Amino acid sequence: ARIIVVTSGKGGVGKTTSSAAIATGLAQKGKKTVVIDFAIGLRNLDLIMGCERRVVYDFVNVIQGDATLNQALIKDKRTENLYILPASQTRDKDALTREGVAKVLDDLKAMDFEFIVCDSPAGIETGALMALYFADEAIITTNPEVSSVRDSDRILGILASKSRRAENGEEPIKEHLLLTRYNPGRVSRGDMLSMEDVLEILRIKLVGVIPEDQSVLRASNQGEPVILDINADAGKAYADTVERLLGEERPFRFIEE
Amino acid sequence: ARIIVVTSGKGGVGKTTSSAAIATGLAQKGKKTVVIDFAIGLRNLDLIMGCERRVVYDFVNVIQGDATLNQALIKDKRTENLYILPASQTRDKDALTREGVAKVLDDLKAMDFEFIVCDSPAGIETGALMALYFADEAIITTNPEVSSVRDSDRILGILASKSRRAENGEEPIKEHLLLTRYNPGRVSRGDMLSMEDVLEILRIKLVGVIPEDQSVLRASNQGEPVILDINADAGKAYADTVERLLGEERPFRFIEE
Ligand SMILES: Nc1ncnc2c1ncn2[C@@H]1O[C@H](COP(=O)(O)OP(=O)(O)OP(=O)(O)O)[C@@H](O)[C@H]1O
Ligand SMILES: Nc1ncnc2c1ncn2[C@@H]1O[C@H](COP(=O)(O)OP(=O)(O)OP(=O)(O)O)[C@@H](O)[C@H]1O
Ligand SMILES: [Mg+2]
Ligand SMILES: [Mg+2]
Repeated sequence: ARIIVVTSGKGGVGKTTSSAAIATGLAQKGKKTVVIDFAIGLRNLDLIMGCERRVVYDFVNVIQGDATLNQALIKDKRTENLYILPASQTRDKDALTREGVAKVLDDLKAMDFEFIVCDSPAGIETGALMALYFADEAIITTNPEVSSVRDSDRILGILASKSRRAENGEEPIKEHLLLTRYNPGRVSRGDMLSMEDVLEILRIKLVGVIPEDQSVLRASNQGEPVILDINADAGKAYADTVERLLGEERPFRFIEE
Repeated sequence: ARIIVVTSGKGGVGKTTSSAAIATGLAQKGKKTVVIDFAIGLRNLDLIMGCERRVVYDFVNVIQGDATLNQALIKDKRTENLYILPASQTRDKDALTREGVAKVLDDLKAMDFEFIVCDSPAGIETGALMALYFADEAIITTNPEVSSVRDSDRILGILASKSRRAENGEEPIKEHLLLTRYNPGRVSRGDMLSMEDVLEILRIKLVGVIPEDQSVLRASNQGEPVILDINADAGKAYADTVERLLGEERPFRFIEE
């Protein structure tokens, strides 16, 4: 029911990190969840969730009738009710079609997935447009830096004009701001925008703030989404985010020096 | 004569940082240089070079006959023989055409530019393909992490199959590896791939290693390409890179802790 795109425009801000962590948190809360790699050509989700060697069929194979969801969905290694739909290594802009994508989303809804997390590619070309097109909600992943922040602002424009909902005048895509790689030291020395600074500029509700954290690269190398590291500030920050996404309120930690 | 694309596939590895720095180093060595923003419509090069307020016309305006190069080219603020061709804020995948782009490149060659540095968008969709299509050389911008490194490998495949040169069997695009955000501490603790590790995997000649450096965000905020900061390891690393690009050999510093 809740299709959430993880987007940014700006490259390398942490979309996939966030997609893996958030999808895992949701599933840990009992919500049946699939996280989908929309980053066709340059797949990465399966590496981050550490299910690489179980990749048999992909998003494109399914669209193209070469495999069913049942064949393509990978059951997560660590967390119940979590599934992964990996991206094709093929490059082919049209490979993902609106019609195909739409059908996949209908089919997953039909498997009673509560949450469908869509890991977007960078940019605002067709790759990222596809990823957000059918979104109900959007997580704008933003580093507290001018460029990330500008690109995020632009992404908002696109959310409000080139999504299905914005083209058919339905309720607009719900917008969540997720600040990532927040370095409070750097912020007090005036090189990064404060949480507040960014909020003034973007003007959407903050869903999370993920501290800059050495545990994230470690999580990646292990193929273990950081949230599974219970001692990691970044992990806790993601658990908090998942709480906010589910209606609970939580104070924002790891934002002070 | 030397058209060099700065590419990566992987988002946020530092293509624009590198483009600005390298383009500036070349011009500083007396080589007439233009650096072009291919990242339409998430433009960023003009921010990094700090010429934002002088943006009048862009890459698309020129293609579309709405302006000439002379009207669109921005003369750099600090460095002689350096010019900037900013990207359009418009979003339109076709906005840049092969025919248009090709013509622009011919015209710049005609203004006797020795170096044409092309700042690529992330990904391997049409944005990045356009950026590398007419390349003579390619700077593969890579963070010493598994994903960056994988995507860089993939970029190489694309360089050797979907560039003009690879489609007409001309001399292949010359491949330069540029390791960025190299954190020697992290590397010795086994979280980042050593310079050597990456070299085994990518297998192209190293042109530079840019240390992780707080000066880079400072450079960006200032709009002063980091190479102009003479006290910055990152800047020195870029000056070294420019030396290597021009045939000189230099040992790789800031790689040890
Ligand atoms: N909280 C954090 N602390 C430290 N490093 C982080 C954090 N979040 C992300 N990173 C780093 O940022 C880089 C990009 O992460 P990730 O691949 O998730 O970003 P992305 O936006 O999905 O990238 P792309 O644009 O290629 O899709 C990685 O090097 C990751 O380690
Ligand atoms: N040597 C470095 N030290 C510290 N930070 C760096 C370094 N190089 C790049 N960065 C940081 O990495 C992030 C991305 O930089 P940049 O925008 O130049 O990369 P990019 O590949 O052009 O991104 P995109 O994929 O959006 O085009 C920025 O936060 C920048 O400050
Ligand atoms: Mg990603
Ligand atoms: Mg860039």
